[PDB]
Amino acid sequence: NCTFEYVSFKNLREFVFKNIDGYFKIYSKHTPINLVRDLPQGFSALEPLVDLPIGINITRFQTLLA
Amino acid sequence: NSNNLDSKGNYNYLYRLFRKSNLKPFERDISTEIYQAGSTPCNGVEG
Amino acid sequence: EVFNATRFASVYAWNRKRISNCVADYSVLYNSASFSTFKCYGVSPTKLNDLCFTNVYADSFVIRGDEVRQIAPGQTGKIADYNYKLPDDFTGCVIAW
Amino acid sequence: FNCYFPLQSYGFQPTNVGYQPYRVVVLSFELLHAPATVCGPKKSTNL
Amino acid sequence: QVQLVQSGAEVKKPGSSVKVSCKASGGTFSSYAISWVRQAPGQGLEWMGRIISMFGIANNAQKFQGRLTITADTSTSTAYMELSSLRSEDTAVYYCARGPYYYDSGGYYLDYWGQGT
Amino acid sequence: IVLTQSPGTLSLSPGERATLSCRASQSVGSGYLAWYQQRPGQAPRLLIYGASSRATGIPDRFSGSGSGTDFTLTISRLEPEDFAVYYCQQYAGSPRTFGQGTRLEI
Ligand SMILES: *[C@@H]1O[C@H](CO)[C@@H](O)[C@H](O)[C@H]1NC(C)=O
Repeated sequence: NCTFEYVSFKNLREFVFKNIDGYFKIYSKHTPINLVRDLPQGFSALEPLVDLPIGINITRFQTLLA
Repeated sequence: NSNNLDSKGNYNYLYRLFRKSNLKPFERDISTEIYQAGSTPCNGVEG
Repeated sequence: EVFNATRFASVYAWNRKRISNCVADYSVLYNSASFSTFKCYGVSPTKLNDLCFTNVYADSFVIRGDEVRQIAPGQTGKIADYNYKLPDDFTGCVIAW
Repeated sequence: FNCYFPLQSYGFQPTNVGYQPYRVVVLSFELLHAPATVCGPKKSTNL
Repeated sequence: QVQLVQSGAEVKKPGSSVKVSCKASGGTFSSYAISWVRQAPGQGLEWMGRIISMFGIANNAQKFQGRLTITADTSTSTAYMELSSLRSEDTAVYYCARGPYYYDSGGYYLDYWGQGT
Repeated sequence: IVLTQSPGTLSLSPGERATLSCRASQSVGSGYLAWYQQRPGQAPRLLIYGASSRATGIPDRFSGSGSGTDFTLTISRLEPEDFAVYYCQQYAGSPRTFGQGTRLEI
């Protein structure tokens, strides 16, 4: 029931969170932007960070803000 | 069935096991291969 | 590090340590002879280094010599069952020193 | 015959020899649809 | 039930050959891994050999290797020993051994011993 | 290999809980040692086999234990007929080897 604790507007942070075949994947990208209103007309490629075995029937997600 | 001609306890039948890792088809193998399977000591009375 | 810890917990309070994301040399465990009993049924110790599973839970505790004899499969007695049970069914090497 | 506190104690002493303590660790081995987090190493061979 | 008859005590000149019997009466002979032993007066007993009756093959203990020949005669249900190059120190009482070593059955060491030569 | 016993002779009157230990110099397996009992002017008789694997046909009073480098044979309830000489015996690899012997006296 628990697993490996993994230690590790002027800028835009992009994340793609997908769970595939029980393998949980983190994609991150940091880019500087000046258009604070809406998404810029830019191309960003998301690359893997780490892989993790959660593997459940995820149906909801909460963002957490300070 | 062999209950008629055998099964008295009858221990006559012997089957070879760990002596050979694998084995080619249709050869008869009678080699004793004294104590082989996998170990650091060899060739004696080993437990 | 687990074995060389100064104090182990009592047999009733068996510490459950989850094992993941680490390399285990089962073959070195078998070849090393400081470990007094390395009884094995499930998998051949030479191939053990090769074979790898996802989830391992390891149990640590201390008992008497007689109870080390008593904690054996297919045997009936006092300590074996009463306070910390090892099920008949599990696939898991029993290592005692 | 009333109560009998269940947590009786092992007595360990170096003169005690049938009562000599031996240390046992139990490993449980199981796999369920996850990366093999336990592994066996393989050395580098010179290229 | 099982017993191995002892002979009348023997004295031999050094360098000769001695034959010691080992009788089996009763039970299912040729299944057990028959062995061999002896004990010097005032000294502990020492093992010499092992004979697999079915394949009639034997091995010799290091200290006595090259001097002891062990064979098993299935027809007479007996175990035989041949010792050559006898010296002065070799004199002692000699015993015979049996007990079953099967394969993965455990119980490699067992009694089934007799009385002597 | 040397099978170190406890002790060469123990001069004990009947009834003690006697640990007749045997300590092989190198680890000999925890189901791999055996003890033999020789009656006076006789041939030894097996009492415990495979270190802890209780020999069939034998009463519980004799019981072998231990593992690793230190092994133990236990006498739980000494009886008058238990005075005798006992020999341990290597059961792992290599030729059968016997200890220098322990004579149990009254
Ligand atoms: C997680 O699983 C273990 C397995 O037995 C269980 O003991 C524990 O109670 C579970 N977690 C919670 C919060 O109940």
